[PDB]
Amino acid sequence: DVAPYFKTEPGLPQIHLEGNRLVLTCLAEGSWPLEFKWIRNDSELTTYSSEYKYIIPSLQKLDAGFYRCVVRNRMGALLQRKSEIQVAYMGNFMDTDQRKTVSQGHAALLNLLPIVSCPQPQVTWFREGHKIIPSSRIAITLENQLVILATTASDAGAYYVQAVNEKNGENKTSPFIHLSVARDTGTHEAMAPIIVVAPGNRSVVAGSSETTLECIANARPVEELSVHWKRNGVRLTSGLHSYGRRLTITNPTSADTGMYVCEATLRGSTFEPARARAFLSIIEPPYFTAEPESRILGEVEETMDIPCRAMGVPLPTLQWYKDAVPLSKLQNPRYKVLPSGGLHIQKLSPEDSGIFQCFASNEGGEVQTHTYLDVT
Repeated sequence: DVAPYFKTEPGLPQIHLEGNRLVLTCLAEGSWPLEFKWIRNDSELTTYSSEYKYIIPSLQKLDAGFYRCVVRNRMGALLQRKSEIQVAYMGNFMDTDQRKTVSQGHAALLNLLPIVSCPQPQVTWFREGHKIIPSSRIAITLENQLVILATTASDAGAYYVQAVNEKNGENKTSPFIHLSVARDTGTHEAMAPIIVVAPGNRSVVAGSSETTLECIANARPVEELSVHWKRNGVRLTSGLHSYGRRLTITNPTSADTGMYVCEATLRGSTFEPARARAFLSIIEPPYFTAEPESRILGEVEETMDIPCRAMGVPLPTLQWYKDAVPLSKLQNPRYKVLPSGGLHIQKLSPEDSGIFQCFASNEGGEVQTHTYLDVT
């Protein structure tokens, strides 16, 4: 009379190479007979058997997904926490050149040519065999876009990238972006600061090691451009990188949350500074504030309340299962999920015996609790 339980749990996401072997194991204990089956995303890959492992001899791209095992015995069935399986690959660039024109003095934003890859590739920008290096007038964004500030006639040319997949070592060369610069054939005058890449908003899971905001401005003469960051009106003097364009917040906590301001100034000018706001927030993963007892006894025809309550930021959503089947699919009229969390069962039936499982989740993660209900 021991309900199934897991001896071990799956851990962090894993990236695997195409062509490699994947082994998943479902290690559980409990009364005889323990049987197992496997799920990927929301499809069952196998039917119940005594086999406790799932093996893919040679991984392909669309083996990537979320894998769960289910363990059952005569008492009920229990759904395991998900394993996230990612498969490394690198596609090809389209073999067609692009064209782009920019008016002199304005920033040229050159996007990374489209390529599908897991993980995202490391990128190097080139023109005519020479690497394009970040500088006071050249920025490469966190999403590997090339930004040329205060463009001059000399910036015209054929730009391309070499992309490398860090996990499988593959490298690809893109076609060209042919950048034309339309010259200003008048006297060059100062150009006011303008934000060309704004930092936007950022949400991080509590405990994160670092997060980085990015703000890129144009002005002319670009040598007189300054980009600074402010927090509560005061200029920040830590976490600064890339000519003021990046602000790294290390081990962000609740003290760090709220608004940050990027401010771009043209020195020697009386232009108003350009400003952009960024908001940092923290996701707090779910935790239970109420779990049911591990075992509950009910009498037939009576009612049953199975508690489940969880906290987190944002407030976690709860999902119930009975014997590894979601209540949303069972559509049992007698099972009432209470908005605040618990499950209320009207008129207990012998069929209600089994394992009830409550999952709590938000963007920061998922936790689970369960009970074995014995109806007599």
